[PDB]
Amino acid sequence: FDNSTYRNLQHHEYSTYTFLDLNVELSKFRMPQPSSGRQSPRH
Amino acid sequence: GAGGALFVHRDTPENNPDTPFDFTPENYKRIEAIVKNYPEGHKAAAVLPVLDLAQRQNGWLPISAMNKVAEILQVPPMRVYEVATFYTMYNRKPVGKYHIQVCTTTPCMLRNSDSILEAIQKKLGIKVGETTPDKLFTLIEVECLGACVNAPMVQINDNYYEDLTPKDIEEIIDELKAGKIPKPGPRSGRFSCEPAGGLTSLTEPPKGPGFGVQAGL
Amino acid sequence: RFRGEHALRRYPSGEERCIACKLCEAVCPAQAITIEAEPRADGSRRTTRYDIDMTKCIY
Amino acid sequence: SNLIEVFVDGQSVMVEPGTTVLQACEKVGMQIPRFCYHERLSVAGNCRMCLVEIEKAPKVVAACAMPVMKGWNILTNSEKSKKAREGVMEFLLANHPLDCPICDQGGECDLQDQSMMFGSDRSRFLEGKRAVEDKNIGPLVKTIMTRCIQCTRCIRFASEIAGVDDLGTTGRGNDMQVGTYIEKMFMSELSGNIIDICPVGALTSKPYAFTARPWETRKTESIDVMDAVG
Amino acid sequence: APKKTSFGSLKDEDRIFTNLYGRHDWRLKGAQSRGDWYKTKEILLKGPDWILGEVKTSGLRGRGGAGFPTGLKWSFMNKPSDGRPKYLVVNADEGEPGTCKDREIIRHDPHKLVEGCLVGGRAMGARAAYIYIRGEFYNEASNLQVAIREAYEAGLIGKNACGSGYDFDVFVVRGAGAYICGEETALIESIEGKQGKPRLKPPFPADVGVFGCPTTVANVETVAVSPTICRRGGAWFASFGRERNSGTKLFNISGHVNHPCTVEEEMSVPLKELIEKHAGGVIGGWDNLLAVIPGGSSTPLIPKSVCETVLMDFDALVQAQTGLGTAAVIVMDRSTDIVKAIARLIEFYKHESCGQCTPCREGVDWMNKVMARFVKGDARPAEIDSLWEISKQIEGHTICALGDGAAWPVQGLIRHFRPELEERMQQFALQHQ
Ligand SMILES: NC(=O)C1=CN([C@@H]2O[C@H](COP(=O)(O)OP(=O)(O)OC[C@H]3O[C@@H](n4cnc5c(N)ncnc54)[C@H](O)[C@@H]3O)[C@@H](O)[C@H]2O)C=CC1
Ligand SMILES: Cc1cc2nc3c(=O)[nH]c(=O)nc-3n(C[C@H](O)[C@H](O)[C@H](O)COP(=O)(O)O)c2cc1C
Ligand code: SF4
Ligand code: SF4
Ligand code: SF4
Ligand code: SF4
Ligand code: FES
Ligand code: FES
Ligand SMILES: [Mg+2]
Repeated sequence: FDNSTYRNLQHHEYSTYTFLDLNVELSKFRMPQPSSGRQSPRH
Repeated sequence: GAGGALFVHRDTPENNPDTPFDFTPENYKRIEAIVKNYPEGHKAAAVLPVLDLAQRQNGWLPISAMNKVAEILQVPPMRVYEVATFYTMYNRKPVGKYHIQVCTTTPCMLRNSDSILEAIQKKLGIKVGETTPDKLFTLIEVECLGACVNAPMVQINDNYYEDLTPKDIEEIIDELKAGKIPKPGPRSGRFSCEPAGGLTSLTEPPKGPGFGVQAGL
Repeated sequence: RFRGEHALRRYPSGEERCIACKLCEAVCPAQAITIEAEPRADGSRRTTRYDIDMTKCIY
Repeated sequence: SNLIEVFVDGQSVMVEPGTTVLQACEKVGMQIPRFCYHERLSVAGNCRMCLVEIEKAPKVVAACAMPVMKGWNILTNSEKSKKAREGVMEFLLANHPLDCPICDQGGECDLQDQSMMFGSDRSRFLEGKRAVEDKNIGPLVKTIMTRCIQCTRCIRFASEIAGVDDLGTTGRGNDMQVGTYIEKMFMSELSGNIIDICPVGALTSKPYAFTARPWETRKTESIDVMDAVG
Repeated sequence: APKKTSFGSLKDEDRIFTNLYGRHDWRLKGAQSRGDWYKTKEILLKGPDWILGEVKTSGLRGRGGAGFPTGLKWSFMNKPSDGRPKYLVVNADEGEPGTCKDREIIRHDPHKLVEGCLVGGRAMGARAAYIYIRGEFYNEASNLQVAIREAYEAGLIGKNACGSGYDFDVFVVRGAGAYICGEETALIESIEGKQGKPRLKPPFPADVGVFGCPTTVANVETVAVSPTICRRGGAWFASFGRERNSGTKLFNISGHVNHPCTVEEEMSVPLKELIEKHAGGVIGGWDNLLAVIPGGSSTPLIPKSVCETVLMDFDALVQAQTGLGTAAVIVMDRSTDIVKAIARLIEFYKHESCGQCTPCREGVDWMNKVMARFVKGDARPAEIDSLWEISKQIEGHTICALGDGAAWPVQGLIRHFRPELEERMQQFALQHQ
């Protein structure tokens, strides 16, 4: 057990598209979205 | 004081509706993933991220980029203009390769933020609004960035550099010029939001699962 | 403070001071002032008619 | 039936559910001051000129948006309401240009009239005033945006009545400006109506500019013959 | 024995955020070894009523700054479905100067936030959770997304979310540099692709919220403490702090202190004890202290005479005419220009106003100009009462509480440091004539 080490070093490797890449990967587990019945409020 | 940036658009040879802009196919896949997050019939909710994605591909936001986002999301272009002019992280003008944003709000100003500002100004030879002729740096002052404890702090292209001293910001600028990237975080042997010495709390080993669970659970 | 014959004045540049607001016409107790206005060739707000009937005016 | 009883200055009135404080005050013949509320547009609630005091309530409510509650007592002439109106009028006049003699809205200004009826008679503002650049939205609507009080009536009318989304607000804070953000012409068969709903000289008639004052005009009520609507 | 009197010394066994300093593994494995995601299925199966009752008896109040009772506010969404989906929105904007708690929670304890999202959504009957995180917190947002990814893979969220039978999704949406978007209605508008402008209330988000659907907005700190409260019980959380001020709190002590930091502490700890133990005291000694803003820039400041004996809870600070706010302590010693600090805060508010309503849009800029003149001394003593009246005209007359938070610091400065203002004016007049 060590409490003198900072382990949060992963973000030192995060690129420009890391957040969006994670969003793309997570798009697979999502539940189907609900619908309001229109394509848009202007439809 | 005053913002300085204008909130009308005048066409220029470098920024007009015919300025070439289009998403890359990977960016289109990311756009599909972003759009699928929101309920059907409310695709306009994707204006905020997708616009940012455009800025993440081009560097700034030309008028043609806003038009492309509006056409993709089937939103009136004036709505995208409203969003782009409202939020301060959207770049409606080209910036340098490294956007240096130093906090000058009261918690950061109390810990000598002006010293960091003048050190950056004297190292780069630019003022608080200008871009270096090499187009590598652009220095501006921003409000609180949420790292007040680690004041003075700066932000460079999604990286926080905190606990800054004039020599420290000079060496960070030198490292960024030489083609390297600097390690983000505190720059005073802290690497956390912890007290600068002693660790007054959170020293015992963390308790295991189910330590304090109540009866009947 | 003496009140005599009326006059329309200019700015030191030689431009007229009157902007055709029609406040003097609205306040005139004898309805002695008649004003017509239009945008000038340079877009300035100026009168095209400014009459004072001096036999109506109570000075 | 479904009507609920409310009180305006202690006077009882029966109103439908969902009726706002402003409409309940209108039932007894009282007109609450307004700048952003138009009964044919969507409720905005930004001008804050309609703030009134509800009895036994420490906070004034926006009468144009707040529905009445059963048993409420609207106090339209209390000290709190008058002071709220005076403060809002002061804030609206802080940055307004001293343009009344050259403004076409001169004798027809809701800002002027509500300043005389509900505001103070003096200024304690000792700073410089903001000034914004003008927009060109065509040959019919003259645009002087320094007179704008940011009531967003034109935006709501264009979006909802005219069916066009060309008008909006760019920037934020004291620097928020109403316009198109690009050189665009706001042409529609109903465009000129934005001159009528704009309470100030920020939007005026270009063909009508400087020609007349409202007190000298004679009004004749007639019918239009340019089409078959009448 | 009940009704304690000397609060402010709690051990590590009673700290919810055990990885506040990021000295341990922030990923799923570390959180699981730290007690996270434990008996979540049982808590979900207990039902929304049991979770709402635990939160109600816990005495938890909103950690975003307003201190509204969390149990009643979450129970506001206990209505039967009307055909619209229900959503829980987590406020991770963290725009208040001096406040850095939510950043640490997101970056070092993200699975705590995810589990809190699941538990709160189950209590509210919500269908999914939208976490509106600050745009400048890119790395924190990416860490949160990694945590959500490994929670989806482990089956801790998503379809059935557990061996539970409840479907729940967690989405992360990033803002773009707007402090006003911290406001719940402004946040909701910013999620829907509009300008971050607050809505009028009523309607409340529980009736008409995001996408026009019933919504509950809770800050990251409030949501995170939910699963720990459920597991340990409401009575355990109520055992800390004074009555109506239950539980623990994260404090960001910054400014003129020897060791600025953030720390978990008991609610009713005295300010002097907190500053001198955790932050290392004021540079130059406690007698060097000039002023302290206890709850971020939106709270009025208090002088040394009041700070030496004030408790750090809601009612205690309200009695001191300042308020707890976000529990973000900003300390200034006798070596600072207090008028300049207040002027900088007012300039911040001038730059953060959305401009929707007249009182904020005009009067905050007016106050900024008047305060900038006060800093030099250009003005006259008769303008201090004028500025007080201007602030009173702004306060309570806006759509949103940004006007209140811009007015209160000016009122505090006028109330406690008027002689400094008048002396500055006198010096300016003497040296200018
Ligand atoms: N954490 C941060 O970064 C910041 C925090 N703040 C704090 O925000 C505070 C003011 O925020 P407000 O939301 O305007 O206070 P508020 O009292 O009006 O509302 C607080 C919460 O309780 C809910 N609520 C209140 N009354 C309700 C009712 N009758 N029915 C249903 N729900 C109700 C509201 O929906 C809201 O979510 C300030 O005291 C400030 O300290 C301000 C800036 C930044
Ligand atoms: C101008 C303004 C900015 C705010 N910013 C935040 C914020 O960044 N984070 C937050 O949790 N609350 C913020 N709040 C307070 C929100 O109203 C609060 O989060 C919401 O009411 C629910 O918070 P709760 O869970 O503590 O009750 C802000 C309020 C105002 C008026
Ligand atoms: S119209 Fe009459 S009052 Fe107005 S500027 Fe001309 S002379 Fe003066
Ligand atoms: S808009 Fe009204 S107050 Fe402003 S200059 Fe025109 S008439 Fe005067
Ligand atoms: S131009 Fe007129 S109608 Fe449009 S927002 Fe300004 S004051 Fe309102
Ligand atoms: S008080 Fe300020 S920030 Fe809040 S809605 Fe009004 S103008 Fe916008
Ligand atoms: S004041 Fe600089 S990060 Fe908040
Ligand atoms: S008329 Fe109600 S706020 Fe404008
Ligand atoms: Mg008009």
